[PDB]
Amino acid sequence: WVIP
Amino acid sequence: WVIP
Amino acid sequence: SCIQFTRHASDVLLNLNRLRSRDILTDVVIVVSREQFRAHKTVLMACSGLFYSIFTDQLKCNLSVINLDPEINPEGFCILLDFMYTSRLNLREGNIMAVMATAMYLQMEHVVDTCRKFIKASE
Amino acid sequence: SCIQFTRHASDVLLNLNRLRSRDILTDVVIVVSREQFRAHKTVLMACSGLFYSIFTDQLKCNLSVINLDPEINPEGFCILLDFMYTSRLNLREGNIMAVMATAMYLQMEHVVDTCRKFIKASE
Ligand SMILES: CSc1ncc(Cl)c(Nc2ccc3c(c2)CC(=O)N3)n1
Ligand SMILES: CSc1ncc(Cl)c(Nc2ccc3c(c2)CC(=O)N3)n1
Ligand SMILES: [Cl-]
Ligand SMILES: [Cl-]
Ligand SMILES: [Cl-]
Ligand SMILES: [Cl-]
Repeated sequence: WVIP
Repeated sequence: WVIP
Repeated sequence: SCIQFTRHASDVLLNLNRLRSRDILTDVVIVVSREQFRAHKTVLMACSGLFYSIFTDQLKCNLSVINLDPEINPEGFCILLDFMYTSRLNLREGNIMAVMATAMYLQMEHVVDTCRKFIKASE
Repeated sequence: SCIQFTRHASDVLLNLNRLRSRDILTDVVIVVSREQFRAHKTVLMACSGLFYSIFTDQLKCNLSVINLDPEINPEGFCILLDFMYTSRLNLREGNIMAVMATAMYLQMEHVVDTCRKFIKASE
């Protein structure tokens, strides 16, 4: 999971 | 396009 | 010896979401405590272990309406349906418990994992 | 303020290809010079400008069989159908002309672009  |  | 187009899967998902937003070729209604959500069976199956099991059943595969367990929260389902079609999860302090419970019921393992991690950080 | 799962779109496409391989919830047959290819209308639309136009038509959206132009090569179509469900294109010296012509007819702009580039390098 990432900060888009 | 890439070489997978 | 194949070549691969990096953005292809993302572009496919973006177009599937465009079809959902315009209600094009949707083939099922998911009922959650009287709230109704239109979607594509194939996308639901591709994202959820529960929908995969439901639509591979020789009788349920033909149903146009699926009613979820009454304990399922419509907002938690909505957030997860949005994630299915976009890869984006609107995870917030006020919804994390409902999102995790819905993801556990829908069998969306990666969502359950990030919810467990975000809850553990707050304790 | 959403979080994003990087592999989600790829995982969705992988599951859609698993459904295709097991012939689960396929809803159309594409006929190419008597060769037949089963697929999901939504995936075909998501990948091709031609299928997008066909299945948004109020009459053609309901067809279970679509016949392609007799000039379309079945191997070129097969390679492109594989690309639609995997992001992988089996582009070879012996098939590049048939793949490019099929991609132009199907309106798959990124495939047409890489075919033009690979042909230009050989001249
Ligand atoms: C297992 S083979 C397979 N073949 C096709 C499909 Cl459409 C499918 N979907 C599916 C099954 C289980 C789970 C998910 C999707 C998400 C998750 O967390 N668990 N699985
Ligand atoms: C244009 S809005 C839109 N909305 C939903 C879908 Cl399913 C869709 N598909 C589509 C249209 C045109 C093209 C492709 C897919 C691939 C390509 O090269 N051209 N388009
Ligand atoms: Cl029904
Ligand atoms: Cl997930
Ligand atoms: Cl028909
Ligand atoms: Cl393309």
